[PDB]
Amino acid sequence: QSAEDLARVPANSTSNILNRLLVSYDPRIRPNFKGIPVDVVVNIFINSFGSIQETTMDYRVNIFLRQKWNDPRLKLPSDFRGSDALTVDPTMYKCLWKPDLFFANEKSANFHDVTQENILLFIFRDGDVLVSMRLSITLSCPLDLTLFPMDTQRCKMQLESFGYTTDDLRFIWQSGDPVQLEKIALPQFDIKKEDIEYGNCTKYYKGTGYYTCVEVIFTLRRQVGFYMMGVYAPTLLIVVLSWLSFWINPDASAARVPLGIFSVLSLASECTTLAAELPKVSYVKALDVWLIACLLFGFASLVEYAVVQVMKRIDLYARALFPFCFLFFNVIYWSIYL
Amino acid sequence: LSPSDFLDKLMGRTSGYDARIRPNFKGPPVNVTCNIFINSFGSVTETTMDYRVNIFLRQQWNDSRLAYSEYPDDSLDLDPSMLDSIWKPDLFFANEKGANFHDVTTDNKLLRISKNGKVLYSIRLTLTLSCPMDLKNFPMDVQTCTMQLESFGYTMNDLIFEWLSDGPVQVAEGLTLPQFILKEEKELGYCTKHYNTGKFTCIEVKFHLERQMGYYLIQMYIPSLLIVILSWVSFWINMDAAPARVALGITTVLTMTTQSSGSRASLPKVSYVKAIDIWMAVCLLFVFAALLEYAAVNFVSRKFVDRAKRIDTISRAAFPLAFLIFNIFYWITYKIIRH
Amino acid sequence: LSPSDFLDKLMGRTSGYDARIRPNFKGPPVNVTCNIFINSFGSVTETTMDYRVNIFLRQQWNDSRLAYSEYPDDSLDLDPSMLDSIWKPDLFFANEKGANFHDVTTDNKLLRISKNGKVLYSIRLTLTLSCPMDLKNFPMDVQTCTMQLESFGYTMNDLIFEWLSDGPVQVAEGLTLPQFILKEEKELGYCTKHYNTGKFTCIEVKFHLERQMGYYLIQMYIPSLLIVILSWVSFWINMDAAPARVALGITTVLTMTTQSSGSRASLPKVSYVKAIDIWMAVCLLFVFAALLEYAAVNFVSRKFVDRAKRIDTISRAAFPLAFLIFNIFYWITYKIIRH
Amino acid sequence: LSPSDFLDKLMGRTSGYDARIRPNFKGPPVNVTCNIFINSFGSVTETTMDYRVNIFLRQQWNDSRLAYSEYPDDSLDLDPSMLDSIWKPDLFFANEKGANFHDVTTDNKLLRISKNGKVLYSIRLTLTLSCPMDLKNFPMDVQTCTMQLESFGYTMNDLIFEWLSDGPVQVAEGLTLPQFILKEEKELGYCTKHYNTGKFTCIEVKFHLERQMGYYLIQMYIPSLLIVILSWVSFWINMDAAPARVALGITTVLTMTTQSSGSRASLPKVSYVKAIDIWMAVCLLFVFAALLEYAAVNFVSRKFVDRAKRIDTISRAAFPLAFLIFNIFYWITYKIIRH
Amino acid sequence: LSPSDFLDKLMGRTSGYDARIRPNFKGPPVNVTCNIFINSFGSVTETTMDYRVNIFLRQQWNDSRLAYSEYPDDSLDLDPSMLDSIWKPDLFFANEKGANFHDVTTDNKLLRISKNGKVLYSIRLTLTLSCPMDLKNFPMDVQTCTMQLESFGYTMNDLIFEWLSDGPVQVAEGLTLPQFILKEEKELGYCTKHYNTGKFTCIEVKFHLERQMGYYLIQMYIPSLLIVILSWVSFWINMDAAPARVALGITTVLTMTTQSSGSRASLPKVSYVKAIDIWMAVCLLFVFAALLEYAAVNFVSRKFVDRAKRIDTISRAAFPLAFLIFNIFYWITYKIIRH
Ligand SMILES: O=C1C[C@@H]2OCC=C3CN4CC[C@]56c7ccccc7N1[C@H]5[C@H]2[C@H]3C[C@H]46
Ligand SMILES: O=C1C[C@@H]2OCC=C3CN4CC[C@]56c7ccccc7N1[C@H]5[C@H]2[C@H]3C[C@H]46
Ligand SMILES: O=C1C[C@@H]2OCC=C3CN4CC[C@]56c7ccccc7N1[C@H]5[C@H]2[C@H]3C[C@H]46
Ligand SMILES: O=C1C[C@@H]2OCC=C3CN4CC[C@]56c7ccccc7N1[C@H]5[C@H]2[C@H]3C[C@H]46
Ligand SMILES: O=C1C[C@@H]2OCC=C3CN4CC[C@]56c7ccccc7N1[C@H]5[C@H]2[C@H]3C[C@H]46
Ligand SMILES: *[C@@H]1O[C@H](CO)[C@@H](O)[C@H](O)[C@H]1NC(C)=O
Ligand SMILES: *[C@@H]1O[C@H](CO)[C@@H](O)[C@H](O)[C@H]1NC(C)=O
Ligand SMILES: *[C@@H]1O[C@H](CO)[C@@H](O)[C@H](O)[C@H]1NC(C)=O
Ligand SMILES: *[C@@H]1O[C@H](CO)[C@@H](O)[C@H](O)[C@H]1NC(C)=O
Ligand SMILES: *[C@@H]1O[C@H](CO)[C@@H](O)[C@H](O)[C@H]1NC(C)=O
Ligand SMILES: *[C@@H]1O[C@H](CO)[C@@H](O)[C@H](O)[C@H]1NC(C)=O
Ligand SMILES: *[C@@H]1O[C@H](CO)[C@@H](O)[C@H](O)[C@H]1NC(C)=O
Ligand SMILES: *[C@@H]1O[C@H](CO)[C@@H](O)[C@H](O)[C@H]1NC(C)=O
Ligand SMILES: *[C@@H]1O[C@H](CO)[C@@H](O)[C@H](O)[C@H]1NC(C)=O
Repeated sequence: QSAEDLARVPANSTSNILNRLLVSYDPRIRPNFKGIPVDVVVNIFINSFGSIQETTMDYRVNIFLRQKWNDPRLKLPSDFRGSDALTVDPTMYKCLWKPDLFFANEKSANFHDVTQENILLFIFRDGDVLVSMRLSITLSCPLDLTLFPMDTQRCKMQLESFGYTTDDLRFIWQSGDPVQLEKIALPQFDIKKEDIEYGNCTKYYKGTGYYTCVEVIFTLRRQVGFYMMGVYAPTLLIVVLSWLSFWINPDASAARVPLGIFSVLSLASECTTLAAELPKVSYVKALDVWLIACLLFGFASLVEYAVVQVMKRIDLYARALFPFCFLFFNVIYWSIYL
Repeated sequence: LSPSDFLDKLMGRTSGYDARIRPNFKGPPVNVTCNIFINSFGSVTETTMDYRVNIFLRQQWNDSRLAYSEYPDDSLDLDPSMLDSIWKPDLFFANEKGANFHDVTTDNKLLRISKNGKVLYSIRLTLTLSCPMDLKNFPMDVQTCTMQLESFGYTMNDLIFEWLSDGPVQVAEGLTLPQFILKEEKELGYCTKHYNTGKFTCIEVKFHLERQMGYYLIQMYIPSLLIVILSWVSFWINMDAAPARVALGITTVLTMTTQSSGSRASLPKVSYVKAIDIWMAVCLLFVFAALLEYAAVNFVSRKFVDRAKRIDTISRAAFPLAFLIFNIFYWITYKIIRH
Repeated sequence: LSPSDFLDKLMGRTSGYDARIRPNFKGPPVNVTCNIFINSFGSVTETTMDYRVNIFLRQQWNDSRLAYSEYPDDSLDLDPSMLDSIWKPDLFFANEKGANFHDVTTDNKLLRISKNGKVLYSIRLTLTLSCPMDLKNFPMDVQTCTMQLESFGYTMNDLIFEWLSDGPVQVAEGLTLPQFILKEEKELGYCTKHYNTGKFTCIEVKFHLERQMGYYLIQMYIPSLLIVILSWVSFWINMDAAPARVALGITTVLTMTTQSSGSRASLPKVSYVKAIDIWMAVCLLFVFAALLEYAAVNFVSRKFVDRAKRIDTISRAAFPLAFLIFNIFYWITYKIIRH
Repeated sequence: LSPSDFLDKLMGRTSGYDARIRPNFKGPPVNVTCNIFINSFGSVTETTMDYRVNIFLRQQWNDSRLAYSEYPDDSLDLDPSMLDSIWKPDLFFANEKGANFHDVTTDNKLLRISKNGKVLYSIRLTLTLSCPMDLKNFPMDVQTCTMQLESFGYTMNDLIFEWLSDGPVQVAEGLTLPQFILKEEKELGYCTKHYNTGKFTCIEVKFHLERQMGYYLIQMYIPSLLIVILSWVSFWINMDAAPARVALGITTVLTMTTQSSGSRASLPKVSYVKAIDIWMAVCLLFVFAALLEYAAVNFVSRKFVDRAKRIDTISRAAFPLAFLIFNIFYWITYKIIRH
Repeated sequence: LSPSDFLDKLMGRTSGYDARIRPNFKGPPVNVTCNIFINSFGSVTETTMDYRVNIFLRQQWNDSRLAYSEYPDDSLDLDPSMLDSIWKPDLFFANEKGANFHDVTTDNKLLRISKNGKVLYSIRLTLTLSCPMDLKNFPMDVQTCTMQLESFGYTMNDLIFEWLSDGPVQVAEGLTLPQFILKEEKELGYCTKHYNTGKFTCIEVKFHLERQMGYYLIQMYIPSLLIVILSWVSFWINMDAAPARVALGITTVLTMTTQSSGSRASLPKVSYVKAIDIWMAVCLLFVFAALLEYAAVNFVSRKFVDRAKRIDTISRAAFPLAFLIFNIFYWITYKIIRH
C-alpha cells in the first residue's frame, strides 16, 4: 500500500500508479457512480455437461465465464504502446471492482485451482476490463419425466446480479455466438446446439428493486433405442407369445399348462425386474402404463383359458379379436405418449 | 464523502464502535426479524433421515450506533469481506447435518445499512437439515420435515428471533421433488429451548410433505390385486379338471412371490413393517389359501364328492367376502384415518 | 472497561500468560469435566463399519490465571476468532474417521470465562466414528457402538477427563433410525489407554443399537415357513399320482429359490454366513428334500406299493418333527443363548 | 552463506527480479519441456463420462534471470512456502472436472533452480479428467481417453509446450483396472487450440483403453448360443411328440428373455443400442422364430400329411444357416471391422 | 524461564537455525526412524482399487542444532501451530490417492524436542491408499495391500527411512472388515526407487487380506448344486411321465438361469472371468445337458425302447461321476493349488 516503488518501466508500475497506491480507485464503488448502468457482456463456453441425476434434479457443467465491461477510471495513459492489454495478476484481482454475478439456481459452485489460479484479467487501453474464469457449477433443473422414455427436458442456467439492480448493473450477451460448447457426449440424453435458446429475464423482487438476469435454456431429447430394443419389443414378444399360445390343442393334451404358467410368470418377472432399473420417481410414467397394459393382456389370456374351460366357438373369436385388440392400444399409446 | 471511508468514520477505529457488543447493551433485547426464501429442495433420503434445502436468509435488526444523518445517500453497502466489523447476530440451524455458504464469482452475502439504523443482512446458504421421518405407513404417509433457527450464546434475555409478517417462508415457483409434493400450508412456530444455562430463542418452520402413490398403484397394487382375482378365478371352475386349476394356482403363487421380491428390491431400506409389506404378505397368504383349498379338495376327494363340492362352493362364496373385508379394513386404516 | 479490551490486558500482551502452558504447571493435573449432547445419529453402515453423530460437546476446567475481581460482569466471553489465546485441552476422539466444526452465519464455537476462573468451552462437531459391527446373527443382534474421547500428548499427571455427575450424555428425544433403535440406556466409563509412553486419560460412551425385526419377519421368515409347511402338505396326499405332487413340489422349490435369490439385494454385503442365510438355506434344503423323497417314492413304487407306503408314512412324521427340532435349535440359539 | 539467504539475494527486494513477467520478456517464446508420470488410473465410469488419474507432473524451463556463478551449490532448491515469488507457467488441463494438489506430511511441490538457468518444477496432482466415451460396440469397445495440457494466459507467442525427448509419459508398473485393460501404446501429439485472440499452446496424450470380454462372453454369449441350440433341438424331433416341441419352445423363449432382462441391469446405463443388445435381441428373435415355426407346422396339420414335414425338414436346415449368417455378419463387423 | 521463550531462544529467527536446511548438512544422511499404528482399515473396494486407513505416524530423528543442556525440563514440546520453524523430513505416501490430517478440537499432531537432540514427530493421518487387487479366483482370493513411505526430493545420501526395531506396524485390537480378514503376517521391506536423478529412499509394509467365503458357500454354491441334483432326479425316476418330466426340465433350467443372472448385483463388477462365474457356467451347462439328453432320448424313442432306457440309465450313472470329476478338478485347483 505505502511502499514507494520497485520499478518504473514495466506493466506493474502502471498498475501501481493506477490503483492501490495512486489516486483513489475505490474498488467498492461501481464505474459511472450514480450515472448510467454498467453493461456486463457475458458469454460462457461449456467444456463439460453431465451427471443429470434424476434423483436430485441437477446437472454438472464446467464453463469459461468470460465477462467484459467498461471502466472509465482505468483509462490507460498513452505513455506506452506495447501494453494494449495490461494483464494484472490475480493477486490483485480484488483491488479493482468486479460485477457480483451469481447463478440463481446453482447448488454447489466452486472455482478451479490446478497448478495456478484459473482467473485471467485484462485491462485494455480504452478502459475495457475483461475477466475470464473457469468455473464448475452444478445447477438444478426440474426434471418432469412423465413421458419418461420419450421425454424432452429443458434445463436452464440463469446468471443474475446480487445487490445491484437494473439501473446499476445490466447483463447483455455478446450478440455473436455467445454460448459455445465442445463435442460432449451425454450418457443418456443428447445435447444439441440446434436448440441453445437464450434470453433476458429480469426478476421483480418486491420492495427492493428490479434485478437483472440472463439465461440459457438447453434442450435435451432422451434417445429411445435401448428402451425400444429392451423393455418394449421383448415384452410385446411375450404378449404375442401368450396370444399364439391359443393355437395349441386343449383336447387330450397337457402342454398349454407351461405356456400359460410361464407366460404370466415371465411378464411379471420382467415388469418387477425393470422396476429397479428405472429412475426412482413416484408418479406414473409411460413405461409403467405400457407394463401394466401388457400384464393386463397376459391376465386376459389366462382368464380366456379359464372361461373356455369353465363354459371352437370362443377360441376362434379370441384368436381373431384380442391380437387384433392389441393394435388399437399400440396405436393410441404411441400417439398419446410420444 | 465516499461510502468506503464513511464506514470508517461510522464504525471504524476512530469513532466509537465495538464489533462484539450487542445493540442496547444491558437493556432490552434485540429483535431480529428473520425470514427465509427457499430455492431448491430435494434429497429427502430415508436412509440418513435428512433433506437438503438451498435458501436465502434475510435477518434485519436495528442498532442506533449506526444511525446517521450526515449525507442523503440512505442505503449504505458493506462489502462481504470486511463483515467482521459490524455486529451480526449468531444463528445456527439446530438440526443441521452440515451446511455452508456460496462463493462463486463473488461472495454471496450482503449487508445494507439504512438511515434509521435498521440493517438488513442477506446470505445464501445450502443446508443438509436433519428430518426424523416415519415410514410406518410407507406409500400413504406425511412427513413434517421441519427447520429451526436458534441463537448460540445469547439467551432470550439478550436476543429474540421473530418471523417476518408478510409470508416469511416463501418457495421458488416450479419446484418438483422426485417423490413428495410440498404443500402450500407451511406451519411457522415458536420453538423454545429451556436448557440449564437459560432460555434460548428458536424460531421454526414446518413443511408438510405428501408422498404421491401414483407409481405404487400402477406397479405394485394393481398387479397383485389382479393376481388375487386370478387366484379366485382359478378355483372358481366347477369340475376336477386338474391341470388348469393347478396351473393357475402355481401361476399366481409364483408371480406373487416375484412381486414381493421386486418390491423388496425397489423400496426404501427400512427394517420395520411398512403398509406396503403388510398388503403384500396378505396377498401371498391368500394365494397360499387358494392353493391349500385345492390341496384339501384333492385330499378329501378319493359322499365325498358332495362334501367336496360343498366346501368348494362355500370357499368360492367366502374368499371374496374375506378379501373385501381385508381391503376395506386396510384402506380405511391407511388411506383415511392416519391422514 | 469493555469486554473487548479487558481481555487484552487479562491475557494479551500486558499480562503474564501463555496459551501453551497448562494451569497448575508442574503440579496437580487439570480435571477437565466433559459432557456431550447428541443432536443427530445415523448412517450406521455395515460396509465401512462407521456411524455419524452430530454432537454438542462442552468441557469445563478452572485455571487460576484467568480470574478477575474488579469487573462488574460475572461471566464474560470472548469471540471464537481469538481462541488461540487460552490454553484449551487437546481432546481428540480415539476412533473417528473425520470431524469438522460448523460455521453457518457464525462459527459454532463458544468459550466463556467465569469470575472464579471456571472456563467453559462448548463446540459443535459432526463426527463419523467407527464401531466394528459383527453381523453373526443378523436379523436379531445388538451393536455396542462406542465413542472414545481421549487426550493427545497430555498424560494422566497433566490432564484428566471425567464426566458430569448428573446426565453426562443426553441424546435428543426425536431420534428415529432407519434400521436400528437407539436404546435409551447409554453406558459410560473409562478406557484409560496405557501406551508405551505414559498413561493417557480417556472417557468413553457405549450406545446399544438393537435391530427392528418386523420387516424381516414379514418378508423373509414367514413366507418361507409357510412354503415349507405347504411342501409337507404336498406329499401328504396319495402317492399313485405322477403330475399331482411334482407340481406342488417344484412350486415350493421355485418360490424358495426366487425368494432366496431376490432377498440378496437387501442384506448387508458381508462375506461370512449370518443367521438369515442359514435360515434361508435350511428351508430350501427342506423343500428340496421333500421333492427328492417324493421322486424316490415315484421311482420305487413301480407288493411294490407297500414299501412306498411305509416310506410315505415314515416321512409324513419325519419332516415336520425334524423341522420343529431345528426350529427350536434356531430360536434358542439366535434369540436366547446368544442374547 | 546460506542457500535460503542466497535465494533472497538472487530474487527479492534487492535485485530486479519481477515474479509477474515471463523470462526474456519482449522477445522469443519460452519453451517448457513437460512430462507426466501416472501413478493411479481408475474410476473410469460410463455414468458421468470421466476417468480419474493421479500424476507426477514435471516441467523444465529456462529462466535468464536465475543464473549465478558465485555459489558452491550446483543447484539450489526452493521452499514450497515461498514459491509464489518466481515465474511459473500457467498450465491447466483443458478437459478436467476436479483437480487438487496433495499435502500428506508436507507440500508435494518441488522447485529446483540450476546454476545455469534450468528450472525444474515437479508437482503431484490428482485429477478427474473428462473423456467422452461411446459404447456403440460395447463389450469389445476400445476407448481413447485423452489428457490435454494447455496454457491459460499466454499465447504461443510467449509460451510453447512440448513433451520430453525420451519417455514423456510413463506408467507405474502393476496397474490393474476393474473393467478395462490399459494398452502400453500411448499416442501423444499436439493440440494447438486456435482461438480468436491467439493460438494457445496445447499438448495431449491419448491412452488406448481396451476392454476384455470375459465376463460378458461367459455370462451372456454362451448361454445365448446354448438356448438357440436347444430351440433347434426342439423342432429337430418328429411331430409324434406334441408336448416336447411346445415345451422346449416356451422353455427357450423364457430363458432367453430372462437372461436378457437379467443382463440388462448389469450393463452400463446408456440409452442407445449397444453391441450386446443387438445380440440379445436377435437371439430372442431366432428362438421366437423357431417357436413360430412350430406354431406354423401345427397350424398346417389339420402332401396329405407331409405338408408339415417338408416345411419342418426345410426349417431344420434353414435356421442354422440363418444363425450362421448372422454370426458371420456380427463377429466380423464388431470384432475385426471396428479396430 | 518459560518453555515457549526458551524454545524461541533456541530455534527462533536469531541464534542461527534455518528450518529450510537439513541437519548434518554436508555429511552423513539422517536416519528417520518411523513407525505406524493403524486404527481403521475399511472400504477395500473392488470398483476403484483402494482402501482407506486411519493411522498414527510417529517418526524420530536427530539434529545437533536442537541440543541443549541448560534447561530444567528435559523434553520440550512445541504447539502444532509453529511447526514451520523446525526441519521435518518431507515424506509422502507413494501410492495414496487422497489423504488429509485431522483438526478436531486441536491439530492432531505433536513434536517433542528431547534433551539429547532426539526429535519426535507424531501425526494422525487419514489415507486412501491404492492397492491393485485381482479377482481372478474371486471367492478364494488373497490380496496384498501395500503401503509405501517415500521421500520427496531427498536422495539416499541426504535422507534414509528405516523401520523401528520392535513393533514397527501394529493394528488396533478390535478392528474387523466386512469381507476380508486382516492376517497377522505383515511383511516389512525396502523398495528403494532408482529414478533418473538418484535413489530416493522408500520403505514398504504389506498386509495380507484373506477373504472368507461362508456367505458364498451358503448362498451361491449350494442353491445351484441342489438345482443340479433336481435336474438329475428329473430323469432318474420319471421314465414315462412326460408331463411330469418336461415341467421339471423347464423349471430347473429357468431357475438356474435366474440364479446365474440375478445374483450378479451382489458381486464385484469386473470383466475378466472369476471362479464363481466358471462354476455358474458349468452348472448351467450341466442342466442344459440334462434337458438335451431328455430330448435325445425322446428323439431316439420315436424295438428301441430298451436302447432308450439304456441311454437313460447310462446318463443317470454318468452325470454324478462327471460332476464329481469336475467338482474335484475345480476345488483342488482353486482351493489348494492356487493358495
Ligand atoms: O433482502 C433480501 C432478501 C430476499 O431474499 C430472497 C432472494 C432474493 C434474491 N436476490 C438476491 C439477494 C436479494 C437482495 C439483493 C439486494 C439486497 C437485498 C436482497 N435480498 C435478497 C432478496 C431477493 C432479492 C435479491
Ligand atoms: O453450556 C452449554 C452446553 C449446552 O449444549 C447443548 C446445546 C446448546 C445450544 N446453545 C448453544 C451454546 C449453549 C450455550 C450458550 C451459552 C452458555 C452455555 C451454553 N451451552 C450450550 C448449551 C445449549 C444452549 C446453548
Ligand atoms: O510417539 C507416539 C506414538 C504412539 O502412537 C500410538 C497412539 C498414541 C496416542 N497418543 C497420540 C500421541 C501419542 C504421544 C504422546 C506423546 C509423545 C509421543 C506420542 N506418540 C503417540 C503414541 C500413543 C500415545 C499418544
Ligand atoms: O475472451 C475469451 C473467452 C474464451 O473463453 C473460452 C475459453 C478460452 C480459454 N483461454 C483462457 C482465457 C481465454 C482468453 C485469453 C486471452 C484473452 C481472452 C480470452 N478468452 C478466453 C477464451 C478461450 C481462450 C482463452
Ligand atoms: O522429475 C521428476 C518426476 C518423478 O515423478 C515420479 C515420482 C518421483 C518422486 N520424487 C519426488 C519428486 C521427484 C524428483 C526429485 C527431484 C527432481 C526431479 C524429480 N521428479 C520426481 C520423480 C520421482 C523422484 C522424485
Ligand atoms: C433484456 O432484459 C430486460 C428483460 O425484460 C429488459 O428490460 C431489457 O430492456 C432487455 N434488453 C437489454 C438489456 O438490452
Ligand atoms: C424487542 O422486543 C421486546 C419484547 O419484550 C420489546 O419489549 C422491545 O420493545 C422490542 N424492541 C427493542 C428495541 O428492544
Ligand atoms: C428499529 O428501531 C426503529 C426506531 O426508529 C424502528 O423504526 C424500527 O421499526 C425498528 N426495527 C425493528 C425490526 O423493530
Ligand atoms: C484434580 O483432581 C485430583 C483428584 O484425583 C486432585 O488431586 C487435584 O488436586 C485436582 N486438581 C485441580 C486443579 O482441581
Ligand atoms: C475448581 O477448582 C477447585 C480445585 O481447588 C475445585 O473447587 C473444583 O474441582 C474446580 N471446579 C470445576 C472443575 O468445575
Ligand atoms: C535451455 O538451456 C539449455 C542450456 O544448455 C539449452 O541446451 C536449451 O536448448 C535451452 N532450451 C530448452 C527449451 O531447454
Ligand atoms: C524455443 O523453441 C524455439 C523453436 O520454436 C527455438 O527457436 C528457441 O531457440 C527455443 N529456446 C528459447 C529459449 O526460446
Ligand atoms: C545415519 O545412517 C548413516 C548410514 O551410513 C550412518 O553413517 C550415520 O552414522 C547415521 N546417523 C546419523 C547421521 O546420525
Ligand atoms: C540419535 O543419536 C543418538 C546418540 O547416541 C543415537 O543413539 C540414536 O541412535 C540416534 N537416532 C535416533 C533415532 O535416536
